[PDB]
Order: sequence, then C-alpha cells, then structure tokens
Amino acid sequence: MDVFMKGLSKAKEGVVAAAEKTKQGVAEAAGKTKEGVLYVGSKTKEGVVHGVATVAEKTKEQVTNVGGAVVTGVTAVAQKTVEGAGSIAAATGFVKKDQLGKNEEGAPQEGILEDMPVDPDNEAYEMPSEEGYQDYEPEA
Repeated sequence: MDVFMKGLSKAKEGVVAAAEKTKQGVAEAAGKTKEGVLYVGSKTKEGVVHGVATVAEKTKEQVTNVGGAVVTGVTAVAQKTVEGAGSIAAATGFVKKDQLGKNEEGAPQEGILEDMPVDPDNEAYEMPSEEGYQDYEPEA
C-alpha cells in the first residue's frame, strides 16, 4: 500500500501549502491597509486589554468544555472504528484469499531439486543474548 501512503502525503502537502498561502495573503492585506492607522485604536487598546482579561477567564472555562468534547469525539471515533472493523471481517468470513470453485489437482510427477533447501533453522542451541559478552579485559 505504498501508493496509498504517497497519496495521503500528497493531500497533506496540498493542505499545508493552501493554509500557508492563505495566511500569507491575509497578513499582507492586514498590514497593507492604512485605514487602521487613520482610524486609531490606542483608546480601544486599553479597553481591549481589560476586555481580554475578562474574556480570558471566560475562555478558560469554555476551553475546558471544548477539551472534553474533543476527547469524547476521539473516544467515540476509536470505538466505532474498532466495532466496524470486526463487522467487516465477519462479513468477509475471515478469508486469506478470495477464490471461487475448487482447485483441481492431478498428473503426479517425481524429481529432485538442484538447489538445496534454505533450512532457516541453524540446528544449534546458540547462547542467549541476555548474558552478553565482554568487549574488554579486567587488566585494562
């Protein structure tokens, strides 16, 4: 599924590039405007600061509520996905390969293989890596 991983990354890259482009365009327009300077906000700045402190306390309480909602979504999504996965496997009938009909076999043959068997097993007890080994002597 290397193609799926590549496609997933491609979409992520597009989203990042789009978000960055929009942010840059907005920042430029926000500073390009000279109306804000003429309008003046120094008086509102002090008012905004007091308002922000009040909002901050209100925001903190709301933030906690939002955090809980976010957790619920994560809990609800993970659980339903686990259940849906099981349902899919059940419908599939847990099959390694999808095939129809029976595999006909016949025409017996005999012969030998020039290439000896790989034999993954080393037929050796071998020592455990837990004991380890010494790379230095006590002398020095």
